[PDB]
Amino acid sequence: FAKLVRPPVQIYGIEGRYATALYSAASKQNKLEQVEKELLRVGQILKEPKMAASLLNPYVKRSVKVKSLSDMTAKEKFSPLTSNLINLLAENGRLTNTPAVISAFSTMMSVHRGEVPCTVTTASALDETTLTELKTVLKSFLSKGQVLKLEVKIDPSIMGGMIVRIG
Amino acid sequence: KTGTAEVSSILEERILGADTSVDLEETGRVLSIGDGIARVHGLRNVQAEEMVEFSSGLKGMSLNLEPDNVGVVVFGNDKLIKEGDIVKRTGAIVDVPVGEELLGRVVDALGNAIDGKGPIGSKARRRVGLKAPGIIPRISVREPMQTGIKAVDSLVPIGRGQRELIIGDRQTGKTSIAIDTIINQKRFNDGTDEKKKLYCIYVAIGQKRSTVAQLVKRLTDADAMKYTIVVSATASDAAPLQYLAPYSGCSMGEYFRDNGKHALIIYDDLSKQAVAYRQMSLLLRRPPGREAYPGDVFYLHSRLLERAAKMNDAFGGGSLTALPVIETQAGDVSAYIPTNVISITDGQIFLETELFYKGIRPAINVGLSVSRVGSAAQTRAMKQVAGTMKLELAQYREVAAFAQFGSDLDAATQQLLSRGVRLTELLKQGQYSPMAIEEQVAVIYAGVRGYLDKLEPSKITKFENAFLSHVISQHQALLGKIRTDGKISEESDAKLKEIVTNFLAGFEA
Amino acid sequence: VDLEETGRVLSIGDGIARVHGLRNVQAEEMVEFSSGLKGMSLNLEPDNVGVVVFGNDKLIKEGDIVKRTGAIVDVPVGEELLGRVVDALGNAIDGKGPIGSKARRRVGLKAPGIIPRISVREPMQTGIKAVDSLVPIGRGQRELIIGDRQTGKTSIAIDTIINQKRFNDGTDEKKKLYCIYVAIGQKRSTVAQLVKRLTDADAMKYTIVVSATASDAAPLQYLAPYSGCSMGEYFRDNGKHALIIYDDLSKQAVAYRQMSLLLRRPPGREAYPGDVFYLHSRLLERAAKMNDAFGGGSLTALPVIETQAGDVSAYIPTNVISITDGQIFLETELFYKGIRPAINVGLSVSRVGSAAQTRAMKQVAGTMKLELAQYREVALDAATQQLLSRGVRLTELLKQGQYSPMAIEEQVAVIYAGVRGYLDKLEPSKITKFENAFLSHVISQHQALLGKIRTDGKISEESDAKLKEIVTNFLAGFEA
Amino acid sequence: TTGRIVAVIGAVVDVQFDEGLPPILNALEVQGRETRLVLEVAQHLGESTVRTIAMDGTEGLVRGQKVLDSGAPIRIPVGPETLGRIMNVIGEPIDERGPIKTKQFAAIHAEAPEFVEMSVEQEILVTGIKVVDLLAPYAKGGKIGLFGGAGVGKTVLIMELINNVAKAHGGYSVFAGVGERTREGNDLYHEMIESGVINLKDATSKVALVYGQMNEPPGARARVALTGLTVAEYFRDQEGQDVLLFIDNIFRFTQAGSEVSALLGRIPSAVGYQPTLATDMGTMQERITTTKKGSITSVQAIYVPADDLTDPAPATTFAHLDATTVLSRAIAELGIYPAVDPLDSTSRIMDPNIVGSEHYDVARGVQKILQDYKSLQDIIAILGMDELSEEDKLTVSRARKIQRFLSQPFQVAEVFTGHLGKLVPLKETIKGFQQILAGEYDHLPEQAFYMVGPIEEAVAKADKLA
Repeated sequence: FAKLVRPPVQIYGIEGRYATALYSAASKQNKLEQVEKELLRVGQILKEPKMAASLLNPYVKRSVKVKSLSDMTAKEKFSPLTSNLINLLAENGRLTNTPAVISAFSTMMSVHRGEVPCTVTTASALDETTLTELKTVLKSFLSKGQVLKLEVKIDPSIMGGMIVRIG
Repeated sequence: KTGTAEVSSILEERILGADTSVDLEETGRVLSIGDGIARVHGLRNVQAEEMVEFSSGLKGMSLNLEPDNVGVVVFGNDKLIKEGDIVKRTGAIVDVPVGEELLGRVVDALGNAIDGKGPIGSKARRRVGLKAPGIIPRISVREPMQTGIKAVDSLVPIGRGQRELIIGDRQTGKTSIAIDTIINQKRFNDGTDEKKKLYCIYVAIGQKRSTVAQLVKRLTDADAMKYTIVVSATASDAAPLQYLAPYSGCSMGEYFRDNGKHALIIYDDLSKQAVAYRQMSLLLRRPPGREAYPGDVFYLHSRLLERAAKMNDAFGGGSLTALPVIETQAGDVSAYIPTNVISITDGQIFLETELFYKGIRPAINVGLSVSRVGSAAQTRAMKQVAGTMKLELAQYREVAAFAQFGSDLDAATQQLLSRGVRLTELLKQGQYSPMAIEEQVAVIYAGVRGYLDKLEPSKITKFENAFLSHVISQHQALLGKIRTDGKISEESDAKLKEIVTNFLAGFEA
Repeated sequence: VDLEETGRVLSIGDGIARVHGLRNVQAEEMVEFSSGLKGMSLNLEPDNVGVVVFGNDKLIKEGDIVKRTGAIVDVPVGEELLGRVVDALGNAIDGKGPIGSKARRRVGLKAPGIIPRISVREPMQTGIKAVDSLVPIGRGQRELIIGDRQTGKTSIAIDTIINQKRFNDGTDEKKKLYCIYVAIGQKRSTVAQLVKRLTDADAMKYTIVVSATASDAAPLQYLAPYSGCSMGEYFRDNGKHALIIYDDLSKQAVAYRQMSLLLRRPPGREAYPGDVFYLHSRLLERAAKMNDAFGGGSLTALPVIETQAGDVSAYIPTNVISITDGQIFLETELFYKGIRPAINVGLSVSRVGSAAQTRAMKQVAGTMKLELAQYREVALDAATQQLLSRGVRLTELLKQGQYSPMAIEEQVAVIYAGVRGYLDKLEPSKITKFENAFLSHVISQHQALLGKIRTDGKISEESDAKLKEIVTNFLAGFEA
Repeated sequence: TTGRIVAVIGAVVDVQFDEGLPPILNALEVQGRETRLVLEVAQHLGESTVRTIAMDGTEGLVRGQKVLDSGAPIRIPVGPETLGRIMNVIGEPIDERGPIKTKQFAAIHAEAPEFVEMSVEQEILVTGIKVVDLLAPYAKGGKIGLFGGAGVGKTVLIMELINNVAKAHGGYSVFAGVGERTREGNDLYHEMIESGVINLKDATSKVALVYGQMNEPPGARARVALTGLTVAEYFRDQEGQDVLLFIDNIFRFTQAGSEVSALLGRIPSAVGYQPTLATDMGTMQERITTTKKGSITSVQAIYVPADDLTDPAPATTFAHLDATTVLSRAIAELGIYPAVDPLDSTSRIMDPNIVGSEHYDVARGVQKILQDYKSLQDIIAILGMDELSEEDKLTVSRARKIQRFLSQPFQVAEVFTGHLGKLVPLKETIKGFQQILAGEYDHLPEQAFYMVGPIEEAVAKADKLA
């Protein structure tokens, strides 16, 4: 078919199946971020009880719901694909899935471009860098607190077991 | 969801609003193909049961019209297809070309003469989607049809329109039997026996081509092929194709029936089909049930088989006579598919290896061989001697039961055995043994009047040939007559007898 | 709007209502549907409620409002079901209007405690010699009636029930056994005759018939026993002795499995779900012979199992087997022979039957049982030929056909005779004949004695001499 | 409401109904459907989708199609004008004698009488087959389960029974050919018409024919059963008329049900066997009985799937039985017509009371003889035999003789047999066996008992042997 633009982050299926649609869609025309953000915006235009109340509720039993949220709410400026892909997820119920689809996306211009090292000493602050072991020390000026959430406690752990480990 | 359609070429545009494709309703893009089940995306307006055509020239049929896709049974092999592929409807369900320019053909069931003529394709097609006739449309099986196999024609004498199970093991001459009949039909078909203008349909289910090849060669040889379609789904096949074959035939034969003519279908065999189909179901996931078979393997067949019938007048009275075949394994009958078939079939023909070892080809378990139909399937000629004979054999066998303490216990029983044995000699038949009724009754006659019972068993056979050549030679008159009177007429009998006695005298001495 | 106590029928299979909402419903709540049906919010799914529909619909169409009733099920329980044919909801398909039962009690209540419970010591009798004899039986007790079809099976239960007539209609407070016949999947007809029969037989006044006929919706059919159970405890705990005959659990199980499967709550062995032992176990554990706190009362369980070709290896039977305190195994051949009892004795079992029954019977029975063994065993010796003679005599003697229950004393009496070989001095056909005559003879005369024997709870030696003499007189004196 | 075919995956037609839906069971007519293709809503599949069953052929159907709910379940003609009619599931004369213009239509779900509503008592009818009466006597309303092989003469036997009975008994009949062999209906037709059981001179007969042939979609075959069921209740209650209900084959009904269940993407239990196997039956069986207003006596053919009876289906079946005739194939094979099993060709409803106490006793004795005799068979089978003891040998013979005597010729299959059938007066039977019990046929051999009527004729026959 149309060869597909599978630039990871993404999630590979799992509304990576979705995401990757827009990893080829947004991507072509490079509304990648344009739309990446449409979604962000959208999200919370959702997250009020449009969201519970009919949005993820069908009690009407989605059938008319999907034929009224295609048009009462999907009715927006967020629409080059944005509402249309909504209008795709809708029937296809993946509305309940959306945070994750967005997530999947958003991890793209926002974090595709991220960071990740995680040893037992690390637990990266994931800052957005295309290169490595650099920023990774700037971190030491970052270094000034935590329970060693981003990067680790190496105390109870490393070491603490060790005495045990000998006996 | 179904990660299919989450194909981001698929999705990737519904999103966009950049969609519009193959048709996805009258054509589809193969969502996945695997398993000969081409999930073909789209296909909405898609006809049910529709034959589609693949972008491979392979045909498929739209089995499950799922709202998204079609589980499409593939008429080819999917090494010859791939994902995404566009399947365009043919719009139509299966019909198979049907007519008459098939008599003289070995085709694949796709109606392409694999013989090597290529399709001498029928102008017309006739629905495989066609169903069985009604009650009223039918008017009883009465029209005999005799195989030229004395035993058969007598004891499970054969009507027409019928559905009678041929059951027996690994080419226990089974096929041999089928041939002797086929050759036998020749004379009627060489007659212009319009009542017995029996177009033979050989559904070959699963036979590897070489098996077919001798056989067809045989048919060719029997030249019987001339009134014969050989619907051929060989071992090399996709499964549905073997599956399809009967149904195909089914469209075709009912046409003869309904055009007054007489069609004969040999389904050889539904055992393989059933397996295949079941399998097909199973491959389709689509249930199993008992013996792993989907329950509607019955429906499948039942429905298939109701389509063979002996018709009323509207249909020219004709027939589509079914001689279905199931090849037994150890007479396995609670063998679900056998169970079924039995209840459907209007008698069944048991074949037995022992008899076969005995040389008795044909190898029949007579006791079980039954024509539930029975009397309707005969001719008086036969009725007059066969009635007694069958019966006499019944006893003989009963007493073959009771033959081992001395059978010289009462005369009768010794006799029954002697007599029986004589008849036994008669009922074994060579390979390639079509026969004429008058001989058959003649030969029977001899025995049932015990003349052969006054003869050594070895010579019975010997007589039989001789007797045949004798009557053929002289009493051609008479043979003409038994045929003429259509029965053994008392006169013909007297001449016959007289012949017998003399002949017998000549034969024995 | 409650989609948290009420739901809209999301989908309804045809008996499993997937109901959108209901949440706030508590687990295993009876709900009531907008088809007027009842349901149980059995499966609290994280989304919807699998509500087993306690009803028959085509009333339901989706969206139907499913309402809480807000209650975990109880059933009316009482003591007024005696003389009543009921359905499990507590409605009374007897068409005697509605029942007198009125207290309600969770069928969901469980197994008595050990101390609350008090071991069997309490006899249990059927008027069927073979049973009472050869099963030594107490009340509280589970004993499986196992056999295929009323083949007298059902008869069996009846003769017992009928037998209780003399006791319940006797002032045998202790032998005032409330009979609970949970009729599970039985044709209405069967029941009809039955009902009639029992009624004619009137054990029925002291009897509940819980009737879940063949048609009846499966959870109901399923439910009925539990219902019955609650009701029988009602007596039990209330000093009294109820007898529940669970008739039959095979059908219950089936229904139940089916139910499970429809809930797509898995099968198990033989396609039957895993808890199914447990099913009964919990049920039957709720049956008991109590201590004194419960007035010593009992709920005697005669569960019934219908085998399919006597196949018991069968997971569910095995299950049940492993629970029961024995079984009454029935064998066809003897039935078929006309021998009623038809039993396979070997297969009928009481692991330790004797610890809750009666000296009278015991005194003759132990030894007898043994003789029969010997008699039976041997697949001429004067001995053995004798055993055979005896045995055959005794066969007649234990032969009481269908429609034959009795006061015990009558039974012990005749048994005594047989154990004295008195009967061996008779042609076997005439044992039966004799027995009839004899019986009316002692009934006539030695009703005195029988009254006494019944009185002593045992057979007195003294009575024996009188009896011997009686018997002999009758014997001799009607030996022809 | 109108729905759209959203899926036809096979004949499970999922229709999403769009002007709402009615409840389940409501029969839908598919719009655009050539003939009236009724889909019966089977499930509310939810989401205003129903899983429905097509009972017609679905070939060539454009999916996405529009179905218009017929707004109720299927209703079919009722009233006497149906006797001498072959109706298909959907009424529709497959007698094809033109319409059956009836005044009543009925939705095929008929119901069961509450306890109080049904005559709670039985009868004793009889049949004139030695074997039958003796071992399984008759009654009315009673559903008899008949096992064995059609056209062994299982099927024939049914007919023969009909043959005497419908005629003789007034109280109407239903014949349900469920997955009927069309052909068998045809022949039979010419015969019935002929026979004047079916009268066509009068649309009625005494008997209505329902054929729901094999070639129909299972849904249809499955459902043709309710249809017939509905009718008999009509005849009973409404018409008084005490139906004899021939079911051939309830197993074939069942099969259609199971097959369906599967497709219904349900869990059809062990062996594939439908979850609901029982409920289908219960609900059905209870729609049969002697109500106060009559009796629908069932003659229920059950052909045995894979020929096993330990098979749950027959297990179920048993629950509703009133008499069962289990033909023995062994016996049938032994060249015995009737093909009986003498161990569950039964009636619980044989009692000394129900039949003669004698009848019964004689029977018990007989039942015994056979029962014991079988026991010997195994032994004999291994070991030759002769030293068991002679009395037994006598019983053995007697049993065999009895066997042979139970073999009772049949006229309808005289055509085959050459044996003139015999329907036997009760006494001759009772006597028959009693005589045998008296063991009088000393000298007389086994085969002297084969295929006779009254016992004398067997005695006679020994003589004929001589």
